[PDB]
Amino acid sequence: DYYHATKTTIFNALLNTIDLSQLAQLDLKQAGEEIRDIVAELVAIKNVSMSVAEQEHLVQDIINDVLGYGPLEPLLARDDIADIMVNGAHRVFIEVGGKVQLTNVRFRDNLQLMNICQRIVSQVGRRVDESSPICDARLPDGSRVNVIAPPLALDGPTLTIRKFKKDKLTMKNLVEFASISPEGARVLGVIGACRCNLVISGGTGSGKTTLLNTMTAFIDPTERVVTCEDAAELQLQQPHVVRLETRPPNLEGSGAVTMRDLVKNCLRMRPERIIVGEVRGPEAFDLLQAMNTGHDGSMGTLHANSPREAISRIESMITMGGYGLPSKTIKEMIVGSVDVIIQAARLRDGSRRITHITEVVGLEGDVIVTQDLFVYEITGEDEHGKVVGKHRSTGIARPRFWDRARYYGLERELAEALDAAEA
Amino acid sequence: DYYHATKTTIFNALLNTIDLSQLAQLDLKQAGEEIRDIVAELVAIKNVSMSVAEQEHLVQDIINDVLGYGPLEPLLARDDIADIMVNGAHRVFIEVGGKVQLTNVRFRDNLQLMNICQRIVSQVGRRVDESSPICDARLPDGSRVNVIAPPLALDGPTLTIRKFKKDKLTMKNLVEFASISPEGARVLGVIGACRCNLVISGGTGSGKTTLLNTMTAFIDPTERVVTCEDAAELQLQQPHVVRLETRPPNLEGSGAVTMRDLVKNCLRMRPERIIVGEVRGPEAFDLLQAMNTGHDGSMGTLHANSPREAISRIESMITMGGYGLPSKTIKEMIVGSVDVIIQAARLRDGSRRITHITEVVGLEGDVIVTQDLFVYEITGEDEHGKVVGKHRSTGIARPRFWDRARYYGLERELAEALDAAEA
Amino acid sequence: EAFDLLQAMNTGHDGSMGTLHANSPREAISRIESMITMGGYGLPSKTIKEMIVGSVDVIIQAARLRDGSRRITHITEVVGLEGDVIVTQDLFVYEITGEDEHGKVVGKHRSTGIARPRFWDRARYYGLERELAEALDAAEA
Repeated sequence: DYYHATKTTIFNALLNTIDLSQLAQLDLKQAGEEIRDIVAELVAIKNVSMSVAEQEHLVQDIINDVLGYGPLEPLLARDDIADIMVNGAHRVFIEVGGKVQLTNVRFRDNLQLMNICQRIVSQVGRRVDESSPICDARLPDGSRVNVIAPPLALDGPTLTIRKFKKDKLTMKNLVEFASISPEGARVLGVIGACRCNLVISGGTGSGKTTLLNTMTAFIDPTERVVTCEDAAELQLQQPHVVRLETRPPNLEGSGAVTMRDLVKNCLRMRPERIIVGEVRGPEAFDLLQAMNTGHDGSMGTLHANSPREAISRIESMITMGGYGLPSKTIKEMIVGSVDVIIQAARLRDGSRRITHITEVVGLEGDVIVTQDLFVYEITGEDEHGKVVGKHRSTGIARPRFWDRARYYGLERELAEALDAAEA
Repeated sequence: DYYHATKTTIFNALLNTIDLSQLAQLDLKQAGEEIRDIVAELVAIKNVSMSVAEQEHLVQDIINDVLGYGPLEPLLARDDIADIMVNGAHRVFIEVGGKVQLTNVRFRDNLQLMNICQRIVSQVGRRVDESSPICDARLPDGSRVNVIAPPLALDGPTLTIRKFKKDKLTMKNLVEFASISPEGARVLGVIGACRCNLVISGGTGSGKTTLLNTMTAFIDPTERVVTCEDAAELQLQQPHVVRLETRPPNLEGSGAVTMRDLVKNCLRMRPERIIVGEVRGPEAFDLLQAMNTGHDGSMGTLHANSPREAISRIESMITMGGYGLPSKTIKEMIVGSVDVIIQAARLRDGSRRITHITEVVGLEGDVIVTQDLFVYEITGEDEHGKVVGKHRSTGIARPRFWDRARYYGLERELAEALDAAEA
Repeated sequence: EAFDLLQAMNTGHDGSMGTLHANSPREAISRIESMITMGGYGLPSKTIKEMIVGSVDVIIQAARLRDGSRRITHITEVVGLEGDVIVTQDLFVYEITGEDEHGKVVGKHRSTGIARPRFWDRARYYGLERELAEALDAAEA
């Protein structure tokens, strides 16, 4: 009841005594203590229906106005809310238990919201205003903030926040959700630990990224990484990561940095796992060379259905590269670099499965000989509209990289998994 | 633990006495005197546990605050620090002889790191900002620096400085290091002493310049040599040498001396060999003229992965020159000029080898013909983790440049080396 | 922007929409391919068709009659990619019978009589399947 008018009076009185114009003076603690005392004194000096509880509340609200986020502080705190969505200064929604709901926490007006947004984003050296009404940011708490201003958004400043995620889609989620076998899971774990290159290919909707992220989660932390993504989608877990991104054409048809330049520049910064987001232009070439010159453990993605189609696509990309190499040298390079070409595909039942786990055995004539470590053999389709199969093995005694797995000190696990898969 | 707090206090005292807002006053020497004087006065009046050495360190820290590099200096001053990696404002890693770790040295604000990067690239007339967000450079002291800007790097600026090191390899030592087999060593000695227009290609981190120095160590003394470099790296061991270097554009971007102009002028100094430090632009054109109009022995290095890409890149550069030459003319010119291409590269396991020793044979329509004498054919990898190969020989009975070998009477030794290698 | 929109049709935002300028659903799909190629991402010409076959699930065509009136004409779907061409299974259509004594065009809204449309499986989730079956049956009668 008496919160609004009393808070307005406190704001006016404190501004008269010690306003924000004293910035750089009455440091955060100093201003907090002084404002608390001034509000306590004004509650009696001026008629204030705010009792002791309302007195502490007014002190807290003054702290918020001068310093804090105000109405978002509660929701930003609560642990049952993962995502917060503010549509104009009036309506705020929250994702509780995997579903959106409305809770009335209004802002004083649009100016307040458009100031809170800047105070939020600038915490990591950004700023959003009427000369750049878009903003996105990532924070130390694993969160991600996205802000749009009133020049575009009609309703009013629109904010979206996704707070900490901790249970990233680790392998066990893939396993138990009927998309990969256990022994295959251990084989993948070893393929990732042994810094053996890999390339991921999946039909439309196969979800290349999710898989690539699950794989990156394997790298040993001591290995410096450089992820040259197209849009900031990968969410790595290591301490040593280094992000990047491209830039599209400007209004004058210039000022663009295509991913080729980024992949070229990543060579300098002494990396040890040049991860990529997607391979469409000639960048393939550069990436492959990076795989060969002593960066054992890179990754990547591309669009193709069956692994052999993936190899053909890579060769087509390089040919589009405009370098004119013979059709044999390119194949030799691919056979020398790539070590596993995982697969991912979406089946008619709407699920998502890892159909193949293919290697690159070698070069023979004009055919790059490959062998498979696992495959997805369907058995039938159920009444509920599903497609069900099984992950079949091939009892292979030794892959091409067995020596490497012997080196990095995880030799047994590979054979244990491959042999026990027959169980 | 008094270092940080005392330093903050002394910085505040200096700012109150002489603040950075007084720019254009208290200049280089005036500052070097007044800052030290105020520091001594504060240390005398203001009890600081810092000693005379610590007092000098604090004085230098304030000097850095004024016009310095930021906290990089205490790192750079060391010798065990072989690499400095920034990755944003909040982290600085280092490698110390085989191991790598994090350090408890940090920056204050992305403004500090960004300004330090802009300054250190202004040392060699380079500027990195929101218009050209990428900058690679080599500082005069010898070490290499790379920097990426906020628009791409999502974590603010990212900067890497690689410690300088010296190789000075020799052809008699390369054989022990297993780079080139002794038969190859004799063949290359003949190829270098016989004034053969060659081009030493190389891939990322391959280490061309060492090879180029090792090769030029074969030149006969009296020959008047002329280089054209950008960093003053080489170390020629001949009495009659003339050295050179380009002068990048001034702060206003005017009066620049591009390697092209250096070459076009070296054409008039009566040189016998025009060595070049590297090939980046249309200067190749001029160099090719030097390769053709009676300056036999000109060398040079360009960044290419395999010879049949190096040729295409040379053609692309010449076309980019904007001369309007039809492509076929460019191919004719290259076929006429170049004589040998030595493609060196770094294999996966980190070693350095010489993979190709090729000779341009001629032109047949729209395809250039090459007759690789050697190829470092990969055989396998040992159990200890290092690859294994062998320098196979195609064993051409008489290479193209045989005539030259005759004119200098060295042909017999080349024939012996071929016979040994042919088997 | 069509490409980006297709991403939304793909990465679990099922329910996107859009509007574009065309006359014949095949012409509409050709226009979409042209738009995606405009971006210059370098995609081949078959992957674009794969993307458009895996993304879209209805292509409604509405038109203006020659006479000066508007009618809804096609409720075509997308069935798949057979080789290098896209296929359709137009559910409903509107056929121009002729003219009246005044001159206005006349016609009938007809259902080709397909039994289980492609999106039927999806409609199974939301318990609409019975309603769709009933409507198609009444049309077929």
